[PDB]
Amino acid sequence: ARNPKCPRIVKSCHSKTLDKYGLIKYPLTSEKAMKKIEEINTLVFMCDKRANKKNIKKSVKNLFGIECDKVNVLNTLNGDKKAYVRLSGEHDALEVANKIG
Amino acid sequence: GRVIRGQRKGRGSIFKSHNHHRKGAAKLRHLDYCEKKGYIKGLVKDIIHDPGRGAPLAKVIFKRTEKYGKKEELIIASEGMFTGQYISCGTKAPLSVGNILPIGKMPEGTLICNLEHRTGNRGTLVKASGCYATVVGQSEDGKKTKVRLPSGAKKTIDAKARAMVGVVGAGGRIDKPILKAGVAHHKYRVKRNCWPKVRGVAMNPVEHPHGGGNHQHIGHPSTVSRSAPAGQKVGLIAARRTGLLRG
Amino acid sequence: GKLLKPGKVIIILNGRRAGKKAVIVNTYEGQTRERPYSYCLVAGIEKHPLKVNKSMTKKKIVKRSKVKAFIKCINVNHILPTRYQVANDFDIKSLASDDVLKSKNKKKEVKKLGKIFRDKFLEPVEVSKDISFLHKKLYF
Amino acid sequence: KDNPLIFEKKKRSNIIGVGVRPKKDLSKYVKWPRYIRIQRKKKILLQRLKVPPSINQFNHTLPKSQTQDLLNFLK
Amino acid sequence: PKQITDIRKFLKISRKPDTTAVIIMKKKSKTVITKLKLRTKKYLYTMVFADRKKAERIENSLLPSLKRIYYP
RNA sequence: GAAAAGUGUUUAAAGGGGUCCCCGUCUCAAAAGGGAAACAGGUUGAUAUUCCUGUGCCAAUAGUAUUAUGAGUU
RNA sequence: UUAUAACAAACCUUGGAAUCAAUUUACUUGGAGAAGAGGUUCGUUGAACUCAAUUCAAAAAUUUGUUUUGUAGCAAUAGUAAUUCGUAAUUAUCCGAAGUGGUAAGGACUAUCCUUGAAAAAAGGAGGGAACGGCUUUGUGCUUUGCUACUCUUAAUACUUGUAUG
RNA sequence: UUAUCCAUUUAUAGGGAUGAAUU
Ligand SMILES: [Mg+2]
Ligand SMILES: [Mg+2]
Ligand SMILES: [Mg+2]
Ligand SMILES: [Mg+2]
Ligand SMILES: [Mg+2]
Ligand SMILES: [Mg+2]
Ligand SMILES: [Mg+2]
Ligand SMILES: [Mg+2]
Ligand SMILES: [Mg+2]
Ligand SMILES: [Mg+2]
Ligand SMILES: [Mg+2]
Repeated sequence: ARNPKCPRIVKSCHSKTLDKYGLIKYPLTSEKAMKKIEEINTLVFMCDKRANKKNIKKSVKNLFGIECDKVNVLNTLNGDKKAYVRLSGEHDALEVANKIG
Repeated sequence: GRVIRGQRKGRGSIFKSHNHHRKGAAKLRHLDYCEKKGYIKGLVKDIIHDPGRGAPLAKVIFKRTEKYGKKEELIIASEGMFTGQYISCGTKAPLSVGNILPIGKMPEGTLICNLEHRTGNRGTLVKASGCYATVVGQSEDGKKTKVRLPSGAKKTIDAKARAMVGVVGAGGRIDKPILKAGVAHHKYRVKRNCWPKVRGVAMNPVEHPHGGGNHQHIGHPSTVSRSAPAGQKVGLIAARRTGLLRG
Repeated sequence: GKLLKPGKVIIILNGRRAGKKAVIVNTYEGQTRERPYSYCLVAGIEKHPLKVNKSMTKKKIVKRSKVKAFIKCINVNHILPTRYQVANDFDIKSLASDDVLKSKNKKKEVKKLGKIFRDKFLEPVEVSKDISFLHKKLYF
Repeated sequence: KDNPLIFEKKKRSNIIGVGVRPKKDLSKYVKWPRYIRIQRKKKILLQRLKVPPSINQFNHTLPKSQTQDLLNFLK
Repeated sequence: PKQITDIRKFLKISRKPDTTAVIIMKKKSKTVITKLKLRTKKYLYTMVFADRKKAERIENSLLPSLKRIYYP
């Protein structure tokens, strides 16, 4: 069991680890994403390469009035994660789209 | 010149044994208090092929005297052993085919196999299919025993040294001709890559003492000294005589 | 003679009671449309008294030596009869009743049998070899 | 209690090479670490060899009581 | 997907509160056959009735908080 | 072995399982060997056993307390 | 565990086999128990079979007869081919026999080998009999005293514990 | 024999007279 008289390294700086702002970067337009928004209430977000599904969900919860049933993700060949977020039935992605912009 | 085929073998690369399918090493029991002072009986639970060998194995199960559990040995099967036979091992064992006894306790003439040359060696001599040794005498001093190995050689061993009464299974396997090259192929395919043997005399000089010539002939005496080096030791090594054996 | 006389102890060889030792109570040997085989009717022990030390306390010993019994009609070809006979140490007619094999409260009967067995084990007598044999679980 | 058959054990067990044996201490057989084993062996070696007189004279070490008395005096 | 044959069992299932939806289907037989499906959290239980009136009666019987889906 | 490297239990005080005993080198090596579980239909300009509708399946699911579900024992 | 059916095996009971018998394309098998008679199981398969339901009528403490359904559920709501009607909706169809033996898989076997044809994670089963109710009170986890809902078991629900589903 | 060397095993009882076997 450790009992160091002082800790070795103490990062006093504000955390570098990615917050909501930084994790999730921006929604996608593109005809595909628009279609998704219209038809099956799935919002498409470009996110950081090092976002997990859990993390993305958390971000979405924090950044917007969104509850997400399921999140699929993929790594784009442009070095971004694209997260397809299916909203719970209580919410209309269209309305939330409008709210965001 | 080049490195001869023989020399290549020692580096063991492709010339290692084909060890993969083998069932394990064939060994007698560890030399416990039981086997030294009395007898232990085990069941031959199954008799099995061990690939690269010519002699079938017997998986014999013993009960461990110092912890509750069954443990398996791999014995070489003497002819006449069978599944569900009891095999007994120890100083005070009875003299039956299959059983494992110190050579001191077998009268002359008895036929044995899996013989330890030193006590505890887990059995080392007379293992090949068909082979057996003979107890030829025990000295009035006790202690040592005289045995005659399949070669013909007579050797003196400790009487405490263990052995297995009977002859090794799969006898006469050499009686049947291999006939086909392929059957030899299959034989060595399970042992190690020693087959085809190209003749030194069919090689070039870089490759072999015998290599080259406009004729295919060895060209120099093919009896080589004991005290030759690696690439010289090639024909009849250290040959005391040569030619059709008359004796 | 007639190997299986009422009271003889047998080893069941077949079924759920596979290696259990038991007392035959009434042999029939009459083949019928119902049971086309000579059958024996047997009262036996499923779960023997566990091993017990002098050191142990009396209640705990009693608990340990509970003996869980069973009553089963069985083909005589499935039972290995023994030399051991317990016509004496039990009133044998009292163990199993033919009629009660059919009856609803069979479990009650079984319980009673078990209790009787336990009692017998507690008071051995002088000490019969048969009873000793019955006591010991068969190890196979 | 005192019943013949409730407490009857089949304890007549031990014949050679049949059934697990009873038990022994095993101290004689335990492997021990390399160091400590060497010390043990070293001691034995020392005992065993012909020890030169001077060295030997370093292990005739008084009688115990007398030594204790001496120590007390020194105190 | 499971089939049910004991009407009583079906009723019991219906009574149980994880049964959110009923699906009631009408099928021209080779008369009007009726398939009663209950959508439980675990399984989709279905009962087939040859007899329309009986089917109707059982539908009526079904708790009025069920989320009834009339397919065709 | 000057090291670089070469060998891998050869003379080790080499992490797990139970309530001190009992096991026991580590690690990588298979996108054709071993192996928890998925199907159908629909949908896009470009993806689909991966999205949609439907229908399942597998593995988890900490404690404490209620509920119900059935067993067993009195 | 798809329910059942049918089938190659394996086993059980009964039965007691030479005038040998059963039996395969092949040989295999039998007093260490064959044939015959009745069963059990695994495996194929995955709705076969009256399979399930219902129709009513008769017999016991529930089984037989007749009929109508169900593409067994999934499942027709989906597909396909049609037919219209509108500027997406309706309808009608989807079902009775069988052969060939190309491919795959399984089965039971038989044969060859101086060739006998990986391992482990993981899982399971067995053997064994360690340990053993709960609550309340007293004394130093253990013992004594008194009362009867208990020990499991899934599922849901609630609440603290880092946010207890992928 | 104690150096050294080899073997054997879990370093498992000091020397002699086709079931089970563990708390
Ligand atoms: Mg992915
Ligand atoms: Mg040759
Ligand atoms: Mg040649
Ligand atoms: Mg040439
Ligand atoms: Mg040369
Ligand atoms: Mg030439
Ligand atoms: Mg020539
Ligand atoms: Mg790996
Ligand atoms: Mg694979
Ligand atoms: Mg494409
Ligand atoms: Mg249609």
